[PDB]
Amino acid sequence: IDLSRERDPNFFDNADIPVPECFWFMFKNNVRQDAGTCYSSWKMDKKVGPNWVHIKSDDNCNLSGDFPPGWIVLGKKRPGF
Amino acid sequence: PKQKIVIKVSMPCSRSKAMKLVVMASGVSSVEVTGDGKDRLQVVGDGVDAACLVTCLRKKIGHAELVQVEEVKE
Repeated sequence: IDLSRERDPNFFDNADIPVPECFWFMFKNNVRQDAGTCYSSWKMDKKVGPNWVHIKSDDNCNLSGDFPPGWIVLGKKRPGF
Repeated sequence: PKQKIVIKVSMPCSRSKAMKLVVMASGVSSVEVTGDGKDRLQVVGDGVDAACLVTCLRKKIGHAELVQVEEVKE
């Protein structure tokens, strides 16, 4: 997994709220399943395969949480943020 | 108190209809299609009832499930 080789998520930054600073990419057994946006220095709840995961983001979009086996969600700061 | 919720919805035409159903719900400010499969509705609003949305989408469109909940960082 090199996130520099991952195409951008299919994002929509709503103009009515702050732009999220992170891209997230979800993998099962190292194959991309989906991708999206989330805020840095923040938190979200995300369905990761069969489980709900509470995912914390740091200031560089490093993501942490209790992922089920086989699954990961990796973050990266969007260009210019 | 703004929220971003993402709901995955089986939308193979119907996407129109799903989006119409969501953008009309109480509290909803916006809905747009996201995701690698173009099948995640990204719903932004105040006081949005996810359960209600998922339920209606099941009734009217086809399988729906809540996949992301993020408070809007201000």
